[PDB]
Amino acid sequence: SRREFVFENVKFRQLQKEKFQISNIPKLNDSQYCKPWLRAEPFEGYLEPNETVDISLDVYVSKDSVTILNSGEDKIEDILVLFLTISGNYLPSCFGTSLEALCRMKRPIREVPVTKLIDLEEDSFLEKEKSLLQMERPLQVPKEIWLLVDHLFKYACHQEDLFQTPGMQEELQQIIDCLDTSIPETIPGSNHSVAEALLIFLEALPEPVICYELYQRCLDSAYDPRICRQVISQLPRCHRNVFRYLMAFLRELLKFSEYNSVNANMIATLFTSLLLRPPPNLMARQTPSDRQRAIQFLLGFLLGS
Amino acid sequence: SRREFVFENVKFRQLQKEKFQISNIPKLNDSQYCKPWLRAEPFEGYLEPNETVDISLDVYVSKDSVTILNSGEDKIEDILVLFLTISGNYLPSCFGTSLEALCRMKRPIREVPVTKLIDLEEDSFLEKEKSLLQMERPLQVPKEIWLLVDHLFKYACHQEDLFQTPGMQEELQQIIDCLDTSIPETIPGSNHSVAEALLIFLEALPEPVICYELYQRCLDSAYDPRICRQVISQLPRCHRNVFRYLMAFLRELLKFSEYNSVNANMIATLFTSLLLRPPPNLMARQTPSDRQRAIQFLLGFLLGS
Repeated sequence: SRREFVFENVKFRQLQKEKFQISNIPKLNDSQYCKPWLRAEPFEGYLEPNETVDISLDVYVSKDSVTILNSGEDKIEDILVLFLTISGNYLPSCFGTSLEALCRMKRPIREVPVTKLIDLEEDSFLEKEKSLLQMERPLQVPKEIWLLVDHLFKYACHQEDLFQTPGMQEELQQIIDCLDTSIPETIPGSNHSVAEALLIFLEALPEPVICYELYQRCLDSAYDPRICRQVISQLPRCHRNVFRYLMAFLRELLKFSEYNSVNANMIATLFTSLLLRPPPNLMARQTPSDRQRAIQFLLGFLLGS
Repeated sequence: SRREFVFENVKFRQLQKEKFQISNIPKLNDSQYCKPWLRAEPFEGYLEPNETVDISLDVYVSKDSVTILNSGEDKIEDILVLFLTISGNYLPSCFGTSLEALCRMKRPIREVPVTKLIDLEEDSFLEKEKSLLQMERPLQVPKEIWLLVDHLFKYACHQEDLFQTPGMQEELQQIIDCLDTSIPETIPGSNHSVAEALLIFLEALPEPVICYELYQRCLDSAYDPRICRQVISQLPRCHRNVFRYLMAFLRELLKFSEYNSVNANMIATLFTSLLLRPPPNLMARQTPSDRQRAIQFLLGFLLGS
C-alpha cells in the first residue's frame, strides 16, 4: 500500500507514528539492519487471505541517540529489507550537547533567526570575491541548566517528594522544546516535571559534569572533603561552575527537608550516578565500595564547609 | 478580613481574581474613583447579621488600557474608598506597542536577559566616573506580526470559516505570552486562535497601519486604485511594509476561497476598520458612504494590479 516514508522534524523524546496496512520481518546485515531510534510493531505475523495487517512504524530518539543526531554523525535515514526507503530531518536539542558548546551560545540552539526581516544591504564590494561554490565571553553556566535550576529555586523548595516523584511525560517534552527554542520567562510544567528534566539533562550530557579523565581521582579522594574541593578546581571552567551551582542548589534544598522530604543521602545517591560517571570505553566494573565512595564524594559538598 | 491587595505580573487580556469576604459600595470622585482595568462584583448589597459577603476583586487589561500601561503612563495602582490600598506590576506586551518601536527591537519585549551568567569584567577604569546617583537597522516588519502572518500562510490557507470563526480565549493568551517572550518556532493554538490574535494585534496598535494623518486621503481616493497606491507610498517605512505584507497575505487567501470560504468583500470589510481608522480626537461621524469608500480602498489592493 505504502512504500516511501518520511518523518519530518523528529525531536528528542518525541514519538512519531506512521501506521499503514499490508496483505498477501526480514533484516539485512543486523549490522546494517535498522536504527536504534527506530523499530517496527508488529514486525512479523501470519497471513494467507485478504486480511490487512496494520503494521506501525515508530521513531523515538532517547538519551542513547540524541547526541549523535545533534552533532550530525547520524541522520534520520535508515534502510530496511523485504529494500525500504525512509528519511526526514532531526531538530537538534540542548539536551545531549556539551556544557562547553552550550556556554558559547547566548541564544537557544534552534532560535528562529530574523534575517529575512532585516532592512539593509550588505557591502556588495565585499562580495566581489564571494562565490556559490566557496562556502564572545562564554557564559559561566549554560542558560538551559540555569533556567531549570533557578525555576526549582523559585517554586519547588517546598515541593513534596521532590526528586522522588516522576513528572509528566507530556510536560517533559514541552520543557525540552521550550529550552531548545526560547529563553522562557516561565518554564511550563509542574515542579516534578521540571525536576526530572534536570536529571534527564544531566544524564544526556556528552561529557559528565565531572569529566571522565577525573572520575577515578574523585573516587580515590572521596573521604577527604578538602582534596575533593581541589579535584573540582581541576575541572574545566564551565564544568566547575555547573558543579558548584548544583551543590549550592542541593544544599538549599536540604534546609527544607521538613517540607520536601529530601535528605542528603537520597540526593547524593540520585545525583552522583548522573554527575560522576566512569569512562565508558573502559567497561569498568562498579564495585559496591566504589559506589559508596561515589556517594561520599557528593555528601562531602552537601554537608561540608 | 483583608485590606491590602496586590496583583503581581498583570498582563494583557489575562484575568486575575482576588476573592475575599465581608460582614457587619462608595466611590471617591468618580474622576478619581477606580481604574477601567479594575472593577468589583458584587460591589454592593444588603446585610445585617453575621453573614459573610464574598466580594471579588478582578483586573483585566483590554485594548483600551494596554497601551498606557505598556509605556508606563499608568501603573497598576488604584485607590478606592470605604481608603483602599492595591498595587502590583504590569508586564509590557508587544500588543499595544507601535510598529515603530517594534521594528527596532530584535528581541521579544520581555525576553529574559542572560546578564547574570556572562563571564567577564567590564572596564573598571570606565566606571571611574560612574555613580549610583547618575543614571541598528530596523526590521522591515515587526517580528511579531511576521510570526503571526507566516504561520497563517503555512498552516491556515485551507482553514474553513477562516476569519469568521473566533478562536479560543485561552489560546489567545498563550499566543500573546508567546510573542511577548520568545520568537517561537511554532505559535501554539489553532488557526482560528492565531487568526484572531492577528486582528487583536492590528486593533490594539497605538497608531493604525494607515496613519491617522493619512486617513482622509485614503477615503477621498478610494475609487482610484492608482492614487491609493501612491497614498500608501506616503506612509512611514514600516507602516507601508506592514500594509503591503498584509495585502499580499490576504490576496493569497483569496486564491483558496473554495476551501476557506473567504471572499474579498468580507475580508476587506473586516480588516479596513482595523487598518484604516479616523483620528479619534476629531470624534468624526462615520457616514455609510464613507464606510463604502473605506471598504473600496482595501478591495482595490485585493483585486488590483
